[PDB]
Amino acid sequence: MRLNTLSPAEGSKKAGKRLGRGIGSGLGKTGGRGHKGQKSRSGGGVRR
Amino acid sequence: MKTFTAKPETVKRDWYVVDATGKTLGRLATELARRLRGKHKAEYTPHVDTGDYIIVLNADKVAVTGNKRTDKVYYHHTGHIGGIKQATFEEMIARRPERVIEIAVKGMLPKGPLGRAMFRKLKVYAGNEHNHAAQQPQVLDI
Amino acid sequence: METIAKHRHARSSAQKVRLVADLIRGKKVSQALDILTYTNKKAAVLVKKVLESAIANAEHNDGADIDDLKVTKIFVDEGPSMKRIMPRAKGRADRILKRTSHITVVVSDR
Amino acid sequence: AVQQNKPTRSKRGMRRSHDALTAVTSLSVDKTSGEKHLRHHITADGYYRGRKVIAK
Amino acid sequence: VTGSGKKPWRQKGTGRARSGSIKSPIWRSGGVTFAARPQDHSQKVNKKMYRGALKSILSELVRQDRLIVVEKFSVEAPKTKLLAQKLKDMALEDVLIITGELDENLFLAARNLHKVDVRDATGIDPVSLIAFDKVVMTADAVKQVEEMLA
RNA sequence: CCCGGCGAGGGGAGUGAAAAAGAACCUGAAACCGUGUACGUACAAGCAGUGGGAGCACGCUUAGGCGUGUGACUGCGUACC
RNA sequence: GUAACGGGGCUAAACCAUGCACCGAAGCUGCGGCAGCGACGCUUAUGCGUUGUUGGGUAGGGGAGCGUUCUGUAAGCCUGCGAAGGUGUGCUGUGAGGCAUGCUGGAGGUAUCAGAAGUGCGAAUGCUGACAUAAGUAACGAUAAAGCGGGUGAAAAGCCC
Repeated sequence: MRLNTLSPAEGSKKAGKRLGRGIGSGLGKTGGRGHKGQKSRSGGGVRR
Repeated sequence: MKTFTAKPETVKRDWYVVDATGKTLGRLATELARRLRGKHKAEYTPHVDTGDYIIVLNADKVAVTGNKRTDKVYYHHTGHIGGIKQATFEEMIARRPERVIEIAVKGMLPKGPLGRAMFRKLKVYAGNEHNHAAQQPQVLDI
Repeated sequence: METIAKHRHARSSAQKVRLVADLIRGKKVSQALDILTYTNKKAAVLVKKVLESAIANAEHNDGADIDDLKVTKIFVDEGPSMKRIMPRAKGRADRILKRTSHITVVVSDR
Repeated sequence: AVQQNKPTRSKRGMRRSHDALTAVTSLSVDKTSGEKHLRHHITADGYYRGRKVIAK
Repeated sequence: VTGSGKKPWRQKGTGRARSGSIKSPIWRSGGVTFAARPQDHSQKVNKKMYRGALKSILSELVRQDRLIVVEKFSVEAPKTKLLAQKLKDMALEDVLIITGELDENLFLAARNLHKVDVRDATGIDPVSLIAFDKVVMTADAVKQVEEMLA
């Protein structure tokens, strides 16, 4: 039990998406937004 | 091991003499091209000239089937606007008979620096006499 | 033993000086001086002074002899460029580069 | 009027292959003064063909 | 970013990329697309979760023999030399001392000792228990910790 | 001290652990521009590489037919977003 | 510009029928290796004995990782017997990478396990700086005009007389 021997429970610290960071990541070049359209724009999307 | 590759500095080339009298132009050219490239040698290498020197005699007496003697046309462009010039098989034979065999073989040889080198090993003569006796060419019944 | 003389920040483009430098590369100092004397180029005046300085350095700092010295190595390197403004037509401004060069001459008794 | 592609350093050197200067083949020597000079030109001391042309 | 809102150059006509502000994040000397702000990084810890962690930590310390229990721990005078000598006698170098009532004399003596810390029973924290190699608690200190943790 | 125009700029000497720390001064990358050396290149056509591959140079190390550089010739091959 | 077999050429090297060979792909098989998903030995705190089968991929979804800066671990560890950075070489992993070491450099660097992000650039007629290209090319700003002697000077078509 030391400050450099404690670990979190498995599956409790998922990393998190990082868009637009290369081909390998699978979320580059529009980062999951698809292509042209209202939904692809910054701040785009229709109201409730 | 690695597959054998012929060395241009140690490749053996022989000299042959072929009589073209009465031979079909195309069927004679294929054998000449085959031997000039060296395809008949077990040491054949695509990037090396392993062929043999061949002397062709009586080029003016080469034969062509059908009406090709008067119907076959050799086209060439001089690079000027008119440019396009033509000559029939009979006209070529009368003017420069050696070009008939030379043109036929050249087309059948590979295109590029190597193919040009292979063509240099072909010696075509219109007459029945050649001045290459020093090379001791061997009669080739092709 | 080889002696070095340098003229740094010379007011001439390296390309212009390199033309003269190629003339005397590998030549004997006596022959090189004659070539530079009768070359009608501004770089010739600059290169000759550097070559003469190298000859003087060999004597004083190395005790060499003219008869055996020759231009073993010589090269010109681009120096810092001075930026200037050249007014052009219709109010446009153009950038002028006043290029300089570093002239290096090496003389050895080899 | 202007290039569509940037010419290479190789092309630049190829064009400059004819820019090399030519050095004087040799310098004449005055018969009497003995100093070197351009052929058919007077010497720096005012001599030419050993005649001592005006040197003031 | 300090500067004017004027458009650096007209939208069309020049051969330059369109610009609208000298403070654009794309530009040098102005930007930071998502500039940070002061923020509070504190997290909530459930009372039971915090107490449960302390109980687990204390259980590990006794399991690893890192918890020392003594009837009492004090120094005659507020002198670091006396405290250092006492720790040497008990063979302790990096120690956290917990007492029922934090004596002024002991507190002063341990202030200059880098590897020695003195706390009251109510001043214990999870990090300190794990960080220090040894934990020394008096008999009274054990009592208060027991009631606090329950 | 020496070359130079009582220049600029250098070469010595000296200081310093270091002057390739010399004030255009810590470290000193890339584009870009040069000198030297090895090899290739003036009858050969194209995204300039890739697969095959001779020759040359060099290094081996207990001939060991290996490594490195170059790349005649040859199959295939029309950049990226 | 042959320009209506890709070409050479072909009277079969064309066409029809029949037959037997061979060439021919990243298809199939062989040999070695990696990974995903299934069932079987309740084996096993599970790797396999094995065992089948799968593995082109845009938008997009899911899973697992590398490295960078910073905080704890760290008043620890490495370091003037040479840190970071720079530049080579060798080795190494499926990859992002890692390890060692020569030279340069001359003072900082940081394991492990966790934590937090201004965390990764070739493109946006992106922004700043530097440096190329065209090129030693255009041009040297009114076609009112210069020539010579002497002087000074390291050097005079341009300065002085």
